[PDB]
Amino acid sequence: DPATLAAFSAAFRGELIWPSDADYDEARRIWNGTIDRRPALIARCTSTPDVVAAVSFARKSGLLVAVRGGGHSMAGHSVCDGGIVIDLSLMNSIKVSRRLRRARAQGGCLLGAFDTATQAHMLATPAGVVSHTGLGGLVLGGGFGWLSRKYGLSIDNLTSVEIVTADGGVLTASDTENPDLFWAVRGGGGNFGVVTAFEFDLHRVGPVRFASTYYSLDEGPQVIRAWRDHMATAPDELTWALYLRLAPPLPELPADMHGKPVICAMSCWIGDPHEGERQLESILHAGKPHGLTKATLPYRALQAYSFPGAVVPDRIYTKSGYLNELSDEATDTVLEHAADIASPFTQLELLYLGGAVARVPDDATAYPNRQSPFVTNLAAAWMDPTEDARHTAWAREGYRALAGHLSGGYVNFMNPGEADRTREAYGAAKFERLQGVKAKYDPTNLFRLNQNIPP
Ligand SMILES: Cc1cc2nc3c(=O)[nH]c(=O)nc-3n(C[C@H](O)[C@H](O)[C@H](O)COP(=O)(O)OP(=O)(O)OC[C@H]3O[C@@H](n4cnc5c(N)ncnc54)[C@H](O)[C@@H]3O)c2cc1C
Ligand SMILES: [Xe]
Ligand SMILES: [Xe]
Repeated sequence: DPATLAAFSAAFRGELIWPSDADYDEARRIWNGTIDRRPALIARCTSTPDVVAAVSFARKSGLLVAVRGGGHSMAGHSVCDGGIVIDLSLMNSIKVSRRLRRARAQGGCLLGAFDTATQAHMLATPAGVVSHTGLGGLVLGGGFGWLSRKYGLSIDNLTSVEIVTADGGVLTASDTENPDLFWAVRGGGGNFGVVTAFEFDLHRVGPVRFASTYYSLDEGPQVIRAWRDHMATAPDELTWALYLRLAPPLPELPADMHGKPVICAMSCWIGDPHEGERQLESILHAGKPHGLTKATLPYRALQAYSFPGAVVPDRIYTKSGYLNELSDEATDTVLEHAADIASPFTQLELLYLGGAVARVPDDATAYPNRQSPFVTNLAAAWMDPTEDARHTAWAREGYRALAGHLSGGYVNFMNPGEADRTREAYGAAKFERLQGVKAKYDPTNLFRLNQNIPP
């Protein structure tokens, strides 16, 4: 409708992307290549008022609203067929202060712009481990990475935000301003509106001692048992994750391990590197290590490596849950399952959290499952679309195969088929509180391309 559209055009100064344009096919592609959808309109916003006009417009037109930060939605939420995509990719600007250890990021930041900005002052705050992830979706659902055991979730360092709500108002939210929303936005998702600015606290982070190695799959049981019990008792400073995968063809690996299923191990000591050297060495021989790399890295460097691969995978499928305890039978399963991995980029990942995260009260934020120390992520990944059924199937026979030991799911790991699963991840009780807040700030469920919260 022209009256509605012309008003939008006048107030908006960000590039427009229409269904026809030469850049349409690229603008609508997201990282998750299995989602192939065609929106009515793509708005690459370049400022806060840009976003406001776009929020109202979609509402007055009855356009379904998709919000996209870095496009990594494993569930494919940041693109739609037949509606509007609010792309904040252009809002990528960042303010720092050495003298205030504070940063202000627009809602479309990629991690690597952010980490770059803070490490300019030898500063950092926890975020994910792969740098081109969008800051937006990551934080909205919670957000962890290397510093999380020491310093908590990204949301655990979040102070204020600027957010555009469905009714087109602009609000600041913090612990003292609309704390109901600030509570809800720390973990609920984009259900409540579009974050245009984020406020954090910053910590000083110098060179960190880091190690990755490749243990033979024969030694899988003892390493994980060692891994799980030791991490039960590991310093907050120690972070140690496991990636089970086909062995990369690296010259550091013996040819007889190339292309064979191995266990990788990535670890680091957030702290003095001298203490680190001692501590990592003590756990590196949980089994016989191969393709051993040790370095002292600026934290920026810790984020960049994730992850070495010569091909970027087009098609992905993920299945994730939490565990309170990993039994021996659980250990045998995953180990049992691994041998079946048949594509070079799919990983069954095993992360151990707790630390600063578990010392935070379960109801203190919208992030549920703090008390669950374990995360497992079954990440099918491949290229050839026709092969979809073979890999896609594997991860389920896995969550499904391993689906008891589990209690929940991380919202930022839901795949495109898990929209109904929104209730077990958050748990019941929390969700009732969330629905009250959504009903106050988004009574109409305008924002439904997320792990959706009905009003
Ligand atoms: C390869 C990979 C690695 C990852 N590693 C980690 C990790 O180490 N730690 C971790 O915690 N998570 C991790 N994640 C999860 C990550 O949070 C999700 O991929 C998430 O979808 C990425 O956010 P995004 O804004 O880039 O994606 P989007 O799809 O654009 O965002 C996902 C959801 O958030 C909404 N949203 C996004 N930005 C905004 C905004 N500014 N305002 C309002 N709503 C918004 C979207 O509409 C959608 O509802 C990883 C994901 C991938 C794919
Ligand atoms: Xe700031
Ligand atoms: Xe992944």
